[PDB]
Parts: sequence; C-alpha cells; structure tokens
Amino acid sequence: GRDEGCKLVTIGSGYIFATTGYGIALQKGSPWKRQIDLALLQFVGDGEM
Amino acid sequence: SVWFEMMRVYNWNHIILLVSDDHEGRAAQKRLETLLEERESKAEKVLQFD
Repeated sequence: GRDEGCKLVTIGSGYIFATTGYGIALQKGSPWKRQIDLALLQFVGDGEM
Repeated sequence: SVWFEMMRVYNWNHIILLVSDDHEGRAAQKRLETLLEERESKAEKVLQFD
C-alpha cells in the first residue's frame, strides 16, 4: 500500500496460504486471559480495532 | 473454598453442586463460582430443592 509506483503486489489475498492470526501469549496458568479476551472482543465489537 | 483447594489436591475439575437448603446455598454457589472464575471454569449443574 506504500509501494513506490505500486509495483510490488502480492498474488491474491492469502487464498492458498496459512491465513492465521495474531494474539497475546500468556503463561500457562495466567489469570489474565479472560480479561484480555473480553477486552479484545470489546475492541472488535465497537470498531475501535 | 477448601474443597476448591481440593481442586488443587487431585487436579479435579468436573464438579456438580447439590444443596438441600436455599439460604446458605446461594452464598455457597456465589463463592464457588467466584473461585471457579480464577481457573475460568464452571460447575456442571447446580441443584436446590425443598
């Protein structure tokens, strides 16, 4: 999207690829997981994301 | 809560609530769900009757 002259363009939109996501890694047993998950659902649920 | 500490003893997670009474049982259910929020779990079925 910031390519000079819009030359370098990928193929498709990730149709034949992994198509994964990103997240927040917490330690196995961290009690902060539910609050972060509901905060992410709130941030997606209002267009702030 | 010590029974919740029993969930730290044998690492048991699948529990079922059975209370005959009604007055103390609601507060016991509230305390048990407050403790199960920490492990982000819930009891299977809560039971109150006469």
